[PDB]
Amino acid sequence: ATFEIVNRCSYTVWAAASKGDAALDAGGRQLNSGESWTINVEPGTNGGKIWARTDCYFDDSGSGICKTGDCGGLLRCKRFGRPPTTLAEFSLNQYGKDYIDISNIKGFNVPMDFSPTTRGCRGVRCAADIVGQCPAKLKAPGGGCNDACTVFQTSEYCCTTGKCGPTEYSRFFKRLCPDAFSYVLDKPTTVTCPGSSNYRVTFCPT
Repeated sequence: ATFEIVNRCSYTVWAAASKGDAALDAGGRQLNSGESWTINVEPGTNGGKIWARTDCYFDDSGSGICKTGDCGGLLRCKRFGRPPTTLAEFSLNQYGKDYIDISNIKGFNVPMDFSPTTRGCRGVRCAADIVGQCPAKLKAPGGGCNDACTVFQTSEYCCTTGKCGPTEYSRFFKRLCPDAFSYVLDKPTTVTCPGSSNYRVTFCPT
């Protein structure tokens, strides 16, 4: 499948794409304001994620640090990024269907639209100013709004027992972005698309 990743933000972001144990395509790239990056994702990929990283510094070897979404200090991510990270999530060619969603389960750093470029399904978006409205205890110094599991590490926020309910903190994310996952057992906002669709991820869509 083809993913076009577009940075419509006024600031530079460093895009990342991984399935947890391996990079997707090159795994990461700098995107200046307005730049687009097209990647190819193998059919059948399960558990892929795309996210943005902010305020990164890398040397010529591709090693460095980012203030949000850092993936072990690499430009080309092999692993998932450190919260807070707005997440575009996808599983492709799962019994004939693609499944896509946006998640705030690992916090929020950059607004995002995740839409198909082929026919047969709708897109999803979380573009509210979650960082500006972020509750005081969830504000990340480096930027962004952490999820409550990352901050407090309780069984209820992290849903460790498989049983958990919504919380004051999850409800904040859900109020501003109803179409993104706000906690592990949230009512699914997953979108079902035809198998082998193509997609565009836009940062700062508005």
